[PDB]
Amino acid sequence: IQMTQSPSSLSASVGDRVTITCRASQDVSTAVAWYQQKPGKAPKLLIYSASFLYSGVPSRFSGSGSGTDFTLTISSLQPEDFATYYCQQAYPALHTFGQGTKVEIKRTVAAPSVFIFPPSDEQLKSGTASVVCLLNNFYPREAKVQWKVDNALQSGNSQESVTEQDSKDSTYSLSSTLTLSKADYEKHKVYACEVTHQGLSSPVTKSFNR
Amino acid sequence: EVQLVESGGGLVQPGGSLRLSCAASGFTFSSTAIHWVRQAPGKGLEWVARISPANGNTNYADSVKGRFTISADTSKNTAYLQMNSLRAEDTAVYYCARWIGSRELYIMDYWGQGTLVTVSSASTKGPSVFPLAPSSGTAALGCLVKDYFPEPVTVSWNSGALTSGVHTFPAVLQSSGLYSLSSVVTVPSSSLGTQTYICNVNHKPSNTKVDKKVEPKSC
Amino acid sequence: TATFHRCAKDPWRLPGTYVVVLKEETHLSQSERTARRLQAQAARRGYLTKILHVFHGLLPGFLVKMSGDLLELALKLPHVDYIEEDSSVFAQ
Amino acid sequence: LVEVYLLDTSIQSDHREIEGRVMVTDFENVPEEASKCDSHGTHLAGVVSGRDAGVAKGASMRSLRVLNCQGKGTVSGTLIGLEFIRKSQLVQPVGPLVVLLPLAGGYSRVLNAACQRLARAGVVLVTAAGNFRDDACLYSPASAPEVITVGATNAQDQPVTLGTLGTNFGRCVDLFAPGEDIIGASSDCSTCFVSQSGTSQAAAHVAGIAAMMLSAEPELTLAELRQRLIHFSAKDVINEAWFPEDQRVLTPNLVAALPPSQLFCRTVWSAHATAIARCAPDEELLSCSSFSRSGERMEAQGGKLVCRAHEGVYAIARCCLLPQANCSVHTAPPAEASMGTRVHCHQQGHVLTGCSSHWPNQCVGHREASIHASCCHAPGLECKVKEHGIPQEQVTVACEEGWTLTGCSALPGAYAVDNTCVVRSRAVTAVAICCRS
Repeated sequence: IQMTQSPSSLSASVGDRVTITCRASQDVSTAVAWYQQKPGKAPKLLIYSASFLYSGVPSRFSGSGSGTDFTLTISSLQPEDFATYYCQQAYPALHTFGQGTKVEIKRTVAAPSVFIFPPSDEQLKSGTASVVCLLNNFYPREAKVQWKVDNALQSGNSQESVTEQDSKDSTYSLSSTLTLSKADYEKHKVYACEVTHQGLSSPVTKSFNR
Repeated sequence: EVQLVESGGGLVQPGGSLRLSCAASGFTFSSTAIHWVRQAPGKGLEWVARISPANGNTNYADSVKGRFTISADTSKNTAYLQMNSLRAEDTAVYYCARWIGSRELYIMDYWGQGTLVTVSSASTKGPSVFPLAPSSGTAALGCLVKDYFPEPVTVSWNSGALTSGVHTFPAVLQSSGLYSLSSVVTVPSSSLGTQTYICNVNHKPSNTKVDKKVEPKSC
Repeated sequence: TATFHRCAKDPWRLPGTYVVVLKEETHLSQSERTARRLQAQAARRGYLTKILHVFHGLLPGFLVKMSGDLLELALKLPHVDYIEEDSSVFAQ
Repeated sequence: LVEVYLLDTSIQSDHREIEGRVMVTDFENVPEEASKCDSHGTHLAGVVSGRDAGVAKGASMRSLRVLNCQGKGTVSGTLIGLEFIRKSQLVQPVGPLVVLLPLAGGYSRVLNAACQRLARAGVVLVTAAGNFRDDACLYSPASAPEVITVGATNAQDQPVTLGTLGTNFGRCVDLFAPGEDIIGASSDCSTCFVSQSGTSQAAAHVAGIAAMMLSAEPELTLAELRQRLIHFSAKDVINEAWFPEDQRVLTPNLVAALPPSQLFCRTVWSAHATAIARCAPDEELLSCSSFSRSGERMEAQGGKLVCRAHEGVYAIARCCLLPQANCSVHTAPPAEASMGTRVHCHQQGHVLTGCSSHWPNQCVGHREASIHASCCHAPGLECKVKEHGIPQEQVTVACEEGWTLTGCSALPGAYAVDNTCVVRSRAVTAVAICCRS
């Protein structure tokens, strides 16, 4: 049973007419619903039976829906409207949810501040290495980070972590951790971090030596 | 005055069993349908199973078929989820929600707060703080709260004195079955030396407070 | 030997309509004779009669829309086991 | 494979929960009066063959309109309706047949007749007991005996209290099934659901369990399906208080549940001088008892034994499904001796299933009374005797988990409550015969 939401993330500003597409796994009549979940909170019902506006849900909220293709419309977007939106296939037997849509705030499009940090002595003494490659305050959330060791790509050894959209400056940050043994660490010189962003003329690389 | 109180959740080992509770208040219990919707941390919403208390009628998710079982105590106005043969993937926030009472059956008007279910072969471990020194306009420095179980941990800088530029990244689960997070603050390259920076890690389960300073190196 | 039957619950009764049940072995050929006979005998008393349905396969007999004044005449007909006065049934 | 005939209101055939499951037949016979016309029927069809909420989720259905838009029909309508089924059963003969009558009228001689004639053709008839909080025996097809009559129970397995009324009861109610606030297919929309109450809902539930059973074993008899529907029903869940003291004994304390897939017995009460309590055509009478509110014989009738009792008394028959059985009743008249009146199953391999007194393998009654014994032979039939005495009102003796009560009795009225023998008065020794495979 596959229910698809489009887009997976849309960024807009207060007052804009926001729209979210929804494709049901089959002709599901009007057996659709829309839910809004804020980070750390339980989901909240908005629309049901494809066009029915649930009690107390602001009139901004609209629901359209044929049989397969459906659409949530947030007319005149608001600050409290900035949240994650779920589609629901409330059809008998085949019940699913969509992947979710993050209604994002569009800002100014700013470049990150990359910071490479080598592993500490107390950590390398226990036989473990952690290559840190920071990124501070950027837009969009979209960024591709590569780990070049003597001009060579790395697979299945780096884990990333993104901060949840700032309230103040309203920008993102990233903390990629390339972890490997001390034995595989004592056989290389350059540990480059090729960071690619839209607000970058040339893909800025941050390097250090053992 | 309509509420679905969620209880029973916690930590359990793989292959183990767990029972959860959904306390229904402020509405005719038998009359409605109650669903369970779980949600893995970084992931979306997944409906696991439903019940119709008077009929006793149920339906489950193919994902959870044969392992989980819904029961309802109409006398005690509570819905239960018996989660046997637990896997690792079953780690989620479990919500119970009531049916709007009309139209399509899966329309959930009221949702519970959620009960956390963590399932892994791991024992409570404290983290080990490691510094991230500058020089290997503006030059940042931070800590590394590495290898710990379960969750959470609070990372305050100088006992609640520094709120600006503090980007305490979410905890990330490693191939070991332990968490690793990052916490950093942007500082001017001129101030590197004149001012002291110490992160206060607060892992409440192991009852450990590891405080580490960040000073630069040579190479 | 021929008995009249009606619903115990008076507001549920629908008089003027009767199911005429004939004895077990009575076959269709005779049910039609008996209905004609009823219709004919009833015509002589100046009463109008309308045979709604002729039963077979499940029961031997017929459904007749006729005056309640004709029941004396009707039970006296041949093959008649019993006559029940049509009543109301309800959704539960 | 199992077709479930439904005689009700019209149905919203389209409804996505019962789509392609239900077939709408060209039969309509409703007395003179739009979505509300499909309402009751659709919800029941949903209860039976529903995709999400249905009991027998896959089951194929066929609907006949006998009720109008206010759910009002006619005895004639229903009659002609059942006849349509009998006529269709002769044209393209369908597999296992379940006939759902989620309706109630007053007592009908012709309808119970129609129902029996149709049931004898091996058709499983499931009907609502009625929502009048009355003895079901005064309603049709409720009063009918070959029809499985169903009372409705709430969320706490207690009897449904519908407004100022509620579920019907009595010796005509075969068993109880949930019938309060049931979620099923709603005609409000193609994908809508709703909570409805009443004995129809209860009947439809059982109609589903019956359909389920025949999907698994198409060769099951009505008597076989009944016995199993009884055996696997939840026992003593209902607080008998909700019923009149008069109707409590007669009312079965059963709450319908799915039988997973052996000897089965059932208590058969009679109507209040001679009273007769009869077994199904393929059932054997293994015992007979009687009871008075104040203060019995096993005779043959048309090549089949019957429990006969002598204000009034209830003949209490014990009807059992005993494969390949040669049963006989031996009677010894009063001896007037101080030892008592005795009779035994003089033959070998012929066990005593039950005793009957009216005025090892042996019945002992009072000197002045004639004594009847039930002597049966079946492949490997063990029959224990359990006794219980106390120095009163009611003493109880019960068969061990693996033994079926064949015969309840009082040592010189008395009756069998499931696998428990009860004796009633104002040392009191109760005698139960327990039989096995």
